[PDB]
Amino acid sequence: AGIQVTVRYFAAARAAAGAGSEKVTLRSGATVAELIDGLSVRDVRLATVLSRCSYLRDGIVVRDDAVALSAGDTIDVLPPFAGG
Amino acid sequence: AGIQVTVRYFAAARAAAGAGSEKVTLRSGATVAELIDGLSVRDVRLATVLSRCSYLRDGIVVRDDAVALSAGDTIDVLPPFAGG
Amino acid sequence: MTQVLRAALTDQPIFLAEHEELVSHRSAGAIVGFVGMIRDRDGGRGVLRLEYSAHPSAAQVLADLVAEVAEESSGVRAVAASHRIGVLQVGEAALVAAVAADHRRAAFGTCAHLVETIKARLPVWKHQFFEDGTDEWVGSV
Amino acid sequence: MTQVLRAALTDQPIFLAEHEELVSHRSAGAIVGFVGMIRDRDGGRGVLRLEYSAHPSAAQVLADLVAEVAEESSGVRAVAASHRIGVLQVGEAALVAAVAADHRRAAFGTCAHLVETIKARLPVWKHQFFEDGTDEWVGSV
Repeated sequence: AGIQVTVRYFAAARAAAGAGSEKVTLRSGATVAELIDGLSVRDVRLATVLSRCSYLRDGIVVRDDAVALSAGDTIDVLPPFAGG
Repeated sequence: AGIQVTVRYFAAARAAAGAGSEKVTLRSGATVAELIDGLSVRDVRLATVLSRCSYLRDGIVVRDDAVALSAGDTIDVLPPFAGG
Repeated sequence: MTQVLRAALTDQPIFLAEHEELVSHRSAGAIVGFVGMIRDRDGGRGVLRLEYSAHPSAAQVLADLVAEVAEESSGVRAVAASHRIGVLQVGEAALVAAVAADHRRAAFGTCAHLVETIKARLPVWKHQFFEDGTDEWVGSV
Repeated sequence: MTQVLRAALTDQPIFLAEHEELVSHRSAGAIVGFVGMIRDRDGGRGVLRLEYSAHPSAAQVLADLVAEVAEESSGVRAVAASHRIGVLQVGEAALVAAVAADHRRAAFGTCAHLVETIKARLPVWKHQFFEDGTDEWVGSV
């Protein structure tokens, strides 16, 4: 089966991913955790960044990475903020 | 005998005294305290201002008012500072 | 009703003087302003430039943050802040805030609390470029 | 090390922007400015104007105070201050200070301290004129 989601990357995570967004295919009911883990395995540098990131899902801060994804979801990847 | 000293007045103390300066004649060896007491008795308002003033003698802050005056001394009368 | 003259996210040059001018208020006796500019060095390396990027939500978050700091304040007539993004040269201002208060204590306090709120909670990121050719994402080294 | 770009006592108008510009330093990452302005009200009374007078020593004392605060600082590249005297209209700047520091904290702290040092220790006085015809000498009410 499977579902497709869009990852949008920012700042250091965009740099390490090599792109501003990626369509990712997962099993139905795949968790935010399974998604991030899959990205992490693929690139060592990106993983190091990814592990200090916060995440949004259709705009909302993901508070529990055990939450399941739906087709069409958008996952924002936010490195730690560095303003000023 | 007698000695003459110049009092210079500033800010609120210059307002209350009615002049920027005053030559005062005192007994020889009069203290800074005898001076201020003399000015105080003479005007009620000036006295109220005088009782929060600091004093300089020939430019140096007067630490002790029991100090004697010398002829030709100048005493600066400094209300409390109000900068800014 | 403490007021917000500005809470702007922009790729244009920003100015302390302009924000001082904005928060002026006939009842304010103190203004305090902040400018955060790019330093010449970091961690011992010479800086070539900084690049600032922002999440799509940053303009809205910024406005909410300035609004919040304003409402929670006491003693403060008016506030104004801008954060610049895009390519900044060494020496250029990234962040400017100004606060007009009735007395100096609220101005200093609220201006420091506003700069601190923005730096902590605004989703923008700075990419530093060094003269030695290297570069670095602050907060993700 | 820490530099004093200004410590001026003057009857001319004074400007925050000019002091910001003075203290800009290549190594600074933060600038914090203060402006003391004459409010429109004081103790409920509407204000008409202020007249600031200075002890003939105040210029030297100002210079010494800014030098002192600068010398005792740390984290601070440059400081600058001006105090205006003579006749001031409602809304005009009486005192302006700016501090350039590498990081924010030093700048905020050193500017607050510089401002406090001057208010406390500079022999200048302000005569407050009110719209109801009255006038008051601050600190000698």
